[PDB]
Amino acid sequence: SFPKYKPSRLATLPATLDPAEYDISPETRKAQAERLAIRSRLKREYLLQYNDPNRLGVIEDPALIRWTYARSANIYPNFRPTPKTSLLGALFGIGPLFFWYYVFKTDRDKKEKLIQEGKLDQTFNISY
Amino acid sequence: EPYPDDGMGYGDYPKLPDRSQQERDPWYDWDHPDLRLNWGEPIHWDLDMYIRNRVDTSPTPV
Amino acid sequence: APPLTLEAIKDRVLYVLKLYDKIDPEKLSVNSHFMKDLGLDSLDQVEIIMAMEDEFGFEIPDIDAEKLMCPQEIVDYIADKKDVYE
Amino acid sequence: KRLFIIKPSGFY
Amino acid sequence: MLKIIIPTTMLLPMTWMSKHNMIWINATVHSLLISLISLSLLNQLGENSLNFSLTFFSDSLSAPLLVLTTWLLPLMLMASQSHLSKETTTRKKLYITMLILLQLFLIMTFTATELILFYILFEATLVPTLIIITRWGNQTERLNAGLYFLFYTLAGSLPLLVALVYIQNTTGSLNFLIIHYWSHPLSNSWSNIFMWLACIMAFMVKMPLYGLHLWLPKAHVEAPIAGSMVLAAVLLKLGGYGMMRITTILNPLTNYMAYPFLMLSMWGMIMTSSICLRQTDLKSLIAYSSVSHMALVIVAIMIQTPWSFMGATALMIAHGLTSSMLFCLANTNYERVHSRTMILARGLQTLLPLMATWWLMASLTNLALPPSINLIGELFIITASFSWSNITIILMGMNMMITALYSLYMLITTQRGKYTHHINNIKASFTRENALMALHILPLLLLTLNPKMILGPLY
Amino acid sequence: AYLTHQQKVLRLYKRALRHLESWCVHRDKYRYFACLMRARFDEHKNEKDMVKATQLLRQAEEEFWYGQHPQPYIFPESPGGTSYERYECYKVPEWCLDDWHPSEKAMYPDYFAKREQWKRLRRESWEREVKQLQEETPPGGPRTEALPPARKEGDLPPLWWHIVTRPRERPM
Amino acid sequence: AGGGVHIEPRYRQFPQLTRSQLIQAEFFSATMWFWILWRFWHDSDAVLGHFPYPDPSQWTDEELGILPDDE
Amino acid sequence: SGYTPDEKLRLQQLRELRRRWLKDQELSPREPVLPPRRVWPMEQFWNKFLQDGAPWKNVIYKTYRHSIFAVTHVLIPVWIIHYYLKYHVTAKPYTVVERKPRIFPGDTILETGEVIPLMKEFPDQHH
Amino acid sequence: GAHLARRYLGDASKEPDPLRMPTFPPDYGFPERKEREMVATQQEMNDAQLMLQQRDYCAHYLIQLLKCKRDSFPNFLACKHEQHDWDYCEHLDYVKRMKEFERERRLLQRKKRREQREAEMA
Amino acid sequence: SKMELPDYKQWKIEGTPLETVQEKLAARGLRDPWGRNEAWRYSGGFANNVSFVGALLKGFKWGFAAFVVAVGAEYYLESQN
Amino acid sequence: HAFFKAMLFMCSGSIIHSLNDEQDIRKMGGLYKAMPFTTTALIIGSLALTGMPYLTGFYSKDLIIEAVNMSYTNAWALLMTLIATSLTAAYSTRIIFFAFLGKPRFPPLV
Amino acid sequence: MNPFASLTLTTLIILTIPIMMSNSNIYKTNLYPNYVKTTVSYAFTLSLVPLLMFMHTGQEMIISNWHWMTLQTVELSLSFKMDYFSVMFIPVALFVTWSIMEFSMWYMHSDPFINRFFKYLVLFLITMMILVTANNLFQLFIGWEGVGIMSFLLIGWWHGRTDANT
Repeated sequence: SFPKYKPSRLATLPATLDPAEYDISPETRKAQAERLAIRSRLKREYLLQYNDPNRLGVIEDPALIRWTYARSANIYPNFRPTPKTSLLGALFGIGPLFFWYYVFKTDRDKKEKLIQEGKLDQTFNISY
Repeated sequence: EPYPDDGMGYGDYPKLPDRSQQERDPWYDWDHPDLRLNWGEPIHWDLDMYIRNRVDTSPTPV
Repeated sequence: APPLTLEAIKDRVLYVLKLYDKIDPEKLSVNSHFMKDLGLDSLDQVEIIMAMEDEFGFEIPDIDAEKLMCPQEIVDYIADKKDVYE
Repeated sequence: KRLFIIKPSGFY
Repeated sequence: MLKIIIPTTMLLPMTWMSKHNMIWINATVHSLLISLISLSLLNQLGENSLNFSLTFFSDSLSAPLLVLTTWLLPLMLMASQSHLSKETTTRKKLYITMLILLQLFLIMTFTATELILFYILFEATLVPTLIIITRWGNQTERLNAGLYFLFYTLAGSLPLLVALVYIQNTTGSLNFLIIHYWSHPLSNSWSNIFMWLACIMAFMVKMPLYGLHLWLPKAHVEAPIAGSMVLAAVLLKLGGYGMMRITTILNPLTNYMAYPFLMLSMWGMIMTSSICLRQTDLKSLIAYSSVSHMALVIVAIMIQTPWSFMGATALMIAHGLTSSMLFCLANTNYERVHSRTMILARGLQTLLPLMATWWLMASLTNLALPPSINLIGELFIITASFSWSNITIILMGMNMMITALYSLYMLITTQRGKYTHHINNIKASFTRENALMALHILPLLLLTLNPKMILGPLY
Repeated sequence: AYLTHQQKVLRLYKRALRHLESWCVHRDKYRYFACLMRARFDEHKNEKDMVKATQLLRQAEEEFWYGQHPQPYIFPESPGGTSYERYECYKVPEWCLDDWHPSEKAMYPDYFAKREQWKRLRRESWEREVKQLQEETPPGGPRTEALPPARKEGDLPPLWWHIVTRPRERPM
Repeated sequence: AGGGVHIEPRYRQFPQLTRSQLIQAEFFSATMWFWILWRFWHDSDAVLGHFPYPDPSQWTDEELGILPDDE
Repeated sequence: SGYTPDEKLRLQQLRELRRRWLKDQELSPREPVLPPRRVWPMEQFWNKFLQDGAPWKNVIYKTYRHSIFAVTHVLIPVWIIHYYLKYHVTAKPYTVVERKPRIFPGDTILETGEVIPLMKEFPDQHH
Repeated sequence: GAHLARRYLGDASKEPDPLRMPTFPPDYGFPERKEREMVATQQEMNDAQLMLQQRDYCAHYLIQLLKCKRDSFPNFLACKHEQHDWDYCEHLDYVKRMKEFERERRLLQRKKRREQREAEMA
Repeated sequence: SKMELPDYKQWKIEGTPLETVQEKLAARGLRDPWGRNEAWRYSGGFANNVSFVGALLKGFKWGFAAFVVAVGAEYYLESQN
Repeated sequence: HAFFKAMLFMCSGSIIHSLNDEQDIRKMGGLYKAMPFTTTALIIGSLALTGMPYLTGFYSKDLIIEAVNMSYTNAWALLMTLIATSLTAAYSTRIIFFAFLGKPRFPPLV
Repeated sequence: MNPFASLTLTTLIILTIPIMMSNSNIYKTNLYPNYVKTTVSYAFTLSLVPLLMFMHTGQEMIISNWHWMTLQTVELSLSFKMDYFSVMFIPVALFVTWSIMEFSMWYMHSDPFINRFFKYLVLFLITMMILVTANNLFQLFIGWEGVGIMSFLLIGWWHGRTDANT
């Protein structure tokens, strides 16, 4: 053969390289037909409102409203404090804060020690 | 297929394949041709990150 | 840039076809079916579509190209895509 | 040949 | 200050006694006239403050804020009269009354010579604001937004009240001038640490500090357009102004008490700028961007340098104008498509060209493009922070990068691309909306010619 | 719903030929190697059972992915081309003409008379085509995104307005 | 077509040319070559260098200060 | 295998409708109808003089255009800028500070009148 | 050049160090060593406003060239003898630097030689 | 105008690299049926192009002639001196 | 660099406009004679870019290479800039060879 | 005083005049691209005199015309550095953009917003001149960022195209 292509999360498997495209069962055919039927029903519903001469405004889209609701208002009703959520919350909320506090405190203590012994030159630092 | 119930607040929102919009068919007649989206069809949770102005997951030659 | 007429599209479509060795120029017609009248197969039709794409400088999608079984359907497709009404 | 160009209202 | 306060008070009888159809005309005309009068407060002195009476005074910190408030009132009136066209005469007059009450309270808040009077006037602003949000907001979420805003503010403010009366009992005065001239160093003890926290936390939650900010998205999103305008433009600035006033009694305790707040704001500006990159609600994205600029103001006030205070003053003014402009621009699209979802109405530049130009100007000002006063404030704060510690340049540079990214992302998604096919109700921009954007943007750019008018009393 | 085996073989033929053309560039070299490629496709043209034909297709697709041109030639106005979707900023929808000020329209009386004629056409034909869609769509809804022609004299193909009145490819 | 049809498009043939374009292209290519030739004639030093590169190995130890190994 | 009869019929019907729509996009000779406008005396002299557009008239039209452009875009701005610099900007110290001219041996100074001494004799390297 | 190969893939102690040379006294094996002469005075270089790196031992030719360039304007073609005089002086200076490098190398090799012979007997 | 296309009867692969390709293919049994589609690319004013060095040397002969005239003229000017 | 780079981009734009917004060099070819002035301009611009003596690029780029060869420099940077100096001639060759030399590869409607 | 300062400034000011005129009446007509190209050519011709004065005697100067603000001990003013780099780069850039505008009058002839395209070109030119002549870091930053935003607006010139905006 030839050197294999390895899919990744950011460079995925192309359809023509996917083994499932070559072993197709009759139930896979029925699934594809049902998907086409759902898509055609949605398309017909959209095109009926779209081509209506006596419609003015925006064709409200339930999928869009569901998407915007799930991303904003459904999250806390379905959040649970678990080891994963609590570990992640502690790490990402509190971790950077104390990391940056340590960095800045170390830097400023070094600066202040230099200032006390006059080892930091500020010959033309009159604007602060 | 929903996201796993791990306390992250996904609820029953379907977990669709993590495929960018650039991977959609450009020769199809989308209701939204630029976003390559059809009206009423389920929107991926990560739509605003996988738009063609943004992160691309497209298969590569290498 | 010059515009595109229906007659120009038909002329160039027939032109490309008359330079295909598998087609008889004295038997080629705008209504000649590539499979039935001319005896070709769909690989020849694929090549005919690519010849049209190179001739007019644009791409015909495979979902639409596989239905252009006749020169007249080809000129109709190009006219629809290029917004020529004549 | 001149065609009608569709543009939004520029009046306002 | 009575030549400013009394005309504003006279807006109420005039509003209630005018014809049903002269309401907006009368209120707009005479609020613009009051804003003209407020400009004379910008004649300030190099050393002293403008000490009119025993109860009101003005300096270079509060004069630009007063001008901003008096200017915001008429723009509010132009923004409101569209969505309140179907309302009753009495209810329109009540909405105008709420706006006038808010302006009057803000005017007296920024000039109060005494700390407790400032406290009462700054607390009084809650009532008309809460009324506006909960009565004239559009969604069922306005009620929870009102509760969040009210109780966050009050949980901040009550310990401040206790601290203020304790300070008056121990020092003898809450007068700003006396407080400055009789300043005592603050020792290092738990008593003084908690006095510092009480004096600071109300202004912290008002700005808001990252971590104490969850009321702001709710309140600025659920509020009607004028409410969002004031909440973003003048009400956030109450925390910064009060913090600048009260930090004169907190030294040298501020040297180390500010570390948690400096860390919180320096990282939370990054956090909230990143949140803007993923916000699916346009008004929510605009609300979330206020948190980052206010975090910069927090850092500037907490490091206590002349350059930091100058930058914080300029940044407060510029953010007020820009955030109100952005809210108005989002509201114009909301009034057409009746939704705040950002990817609902795309490719708007080929339908509303001059509105797209207004959007580009607003995005550019939110970008802090030089020489805008947004950039002046941000750059002054960045330089002061760099002096405070060089490592601050990493975080602030990251923040300005992310700010550019989300500002231009909002511009691109709303204005550019292909228009939405099924949205056939994008009517041409009214003269009123274009005038609203122009009156937002023109004074912002004119300030670049005289930047010292917004650089505060440390200029 | 799905692509047949013949369709997939044809798509691969076209794609492989185009990438061969991108590699060869010169027309004589492309002609030579294109006839060689067509010979490759003609070798198994009549294969008895589809299992090994599909295996041949799988091997051909793996080979194509290995040997594809990293940047094939793309027609400029086709997706991924340098002129792709360059003209969307000029494609104003036709409903914007209603919001024109009456003084803008008066400059185009004949055009807006023709537009009123088209609008009257659309308004009149709409009900009898929703009807035809109902009378033609089987219970359970449509199964394919196809649409019918008009079947009787005087009627217009259903849902024709936005196809017929779509913006031109070079509008402005 | 429209207005400005000075160069009529051709199908499958070499395009129509004007005298001015050919004459200008010829003149300017000739100008570049003349400039190169003339400058090379007058400024060979800019290509070949002006002064000889010395050879360090040819320098006498007395001209260089290297005494014999017994000093 | 090609279009079905239904697909072919619908396509030809949509084709007829689309071709009628595209023919309808053509403008009429009267179209667009322009509203009345006024002509200024400066351009009123040109519809009576440049109405012929002769080669000697083209030269004078370009001369008028270029002279008006030159004065309004070069002469007036340079007047304002020179006035600004000569009487306001340079009325304050160090506003326009010019790098002093290089001075070489031999040179005569304009202001004082002194002659810069010539360099000492070159050690006379010979090429 | 060959010096790079001689120093890197060889014995670098036989090759000059460009950062540290000269490491031998300039009067070693150089009796009546004559100090280089300056023509242009510091003031002349100052008011000619020569770039500091241009204020080398050939700077008088640079000053002559600058004066003649100013006095030939707009004839940017004239004043070509002066440029050659300056270029030849700079070339002579560069040969001096090459001579110093080669003296360094031939003294380092001889240093190694002398120490090696001394260590040969004991 | 009308843009009358040329007679297709003139396009022949004879004398072009397309004929070389056809000879190569016929030795293998294959045959190129689209050869006459490319024939215009090797005919008429396209049937002769320069090489790379020849392309670089455009105008060299006239530039050299002008250079010779200029050099002789400068020699005469020197003789005038 | 401003002169000949801007001029090279205009030559490219001339080709692109003449070829109906086609920008692939694989579809170019035979434009040496079909576009004589664009050809002369592009050839002169590429010669200036590649440092041809006494053209515009020769009075900066050649001196730059001379200075980098003569300086106390990073050896790897010197080698890389020399190799890139070879590669600029290489890509100028690519542009000329595919756009102008050879046979027409563009659509028949000239 | 010395014509060098007035001419160096006037070269910059003339660039901005077609921007102020971009709302008068010519910006609505088809004469705007030629108009802005003509002012660019005139600005190029004017900028040669400072170049010639520098060529003759090396005339260089810094001009601080307008005081903007003082920050305690830091005075921020509009200061232009008319040195060798400025007075040599300005004519070169003006010549190049003169050629580019004449080219665009043919290449972008069919663009329905060609007037706005030429206006954007002039705006970029103005910002680059600010960048190049700036004698302090704030003014240089103004030029830097104006150049950046002009590049943003001109790269995404065809804003209906996703790749251009990206």
